[PDB]
Amino acid sequence: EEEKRRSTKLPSDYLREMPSVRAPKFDDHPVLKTEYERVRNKEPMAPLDS
Amino acid sequence: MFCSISGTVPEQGVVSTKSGHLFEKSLIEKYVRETGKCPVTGEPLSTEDLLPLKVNKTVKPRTAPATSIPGLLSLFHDEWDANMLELHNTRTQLHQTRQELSHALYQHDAATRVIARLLKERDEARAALAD
Amino acid sequence: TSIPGLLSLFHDEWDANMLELHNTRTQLHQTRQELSHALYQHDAATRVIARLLKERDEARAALADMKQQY
Amino acid sequence: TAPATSIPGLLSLFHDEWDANMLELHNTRTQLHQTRQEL
Repeated sequence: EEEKRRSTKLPSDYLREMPSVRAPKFDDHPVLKTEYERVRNKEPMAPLDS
Repeated sequence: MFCSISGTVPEQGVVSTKSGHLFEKSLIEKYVRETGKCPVTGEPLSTEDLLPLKVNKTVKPRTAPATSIPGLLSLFHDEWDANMLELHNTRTQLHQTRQELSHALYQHDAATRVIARLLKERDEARAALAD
Repeated sequence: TSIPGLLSLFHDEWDANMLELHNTRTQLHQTRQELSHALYQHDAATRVIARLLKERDEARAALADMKQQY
Repeated sequence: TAPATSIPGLLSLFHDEWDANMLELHNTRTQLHQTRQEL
């Protein structure tokens, strides 16, 4: 714990040195583009035409 | 049985000759030309090396409601729902697992520094007792 | 186009969603290997400093008996 | 070119022309047996 206290570059977000976790690669399909833009909001698609 | 990348039984079953990994045909062709490598490891691969493992998969059994054009497309619907419903959760699991990994790495660095310090402590302790 | 095109583009978009999902799984496998390093390594480092502090207090008791003598 | 309504509208158009073809089944069958009767 005291090792931590005065640690040199205490990040606890040291993922900065971790590789860049990139954006979801569908810049050539708008399909999955809008898919993710909605899906992260989890607002579901309505069931089909009941 | 499943294409390693796919996870469900391939309907165009293909292993690459060089690898030992059985693949989805369209998908792994896209992937070999998409990075130039074997997506199981990163090994360099070419598109013909694919071997058409075809023993006629035709076993996929119609389920009870799925046996229907209205049913098959409704399960098509909730299927794509679930495919993205898994992918996004894997995106955030990557993020939190990655964050945890970063925290662990920082903790490990702190531990190494303490071990380096405490070792100087013990080494000088013993050299002193030698007097 | 209508049905062959619809199914072709559906096959494509599932292909693309799954290439993204395997990007997720591949980075995840790298990360869980990083974990199997890190957490176990910190356990091991706790072990290291435990060994080294026992060594410290052992040399301390050695010098303590030493100067108890004299 | 495909709808940017991607799974919502892709599914709605999937269903729309699926059932258009299923309707082209019915009317064609209907005139078929109509003509069978007339014959």
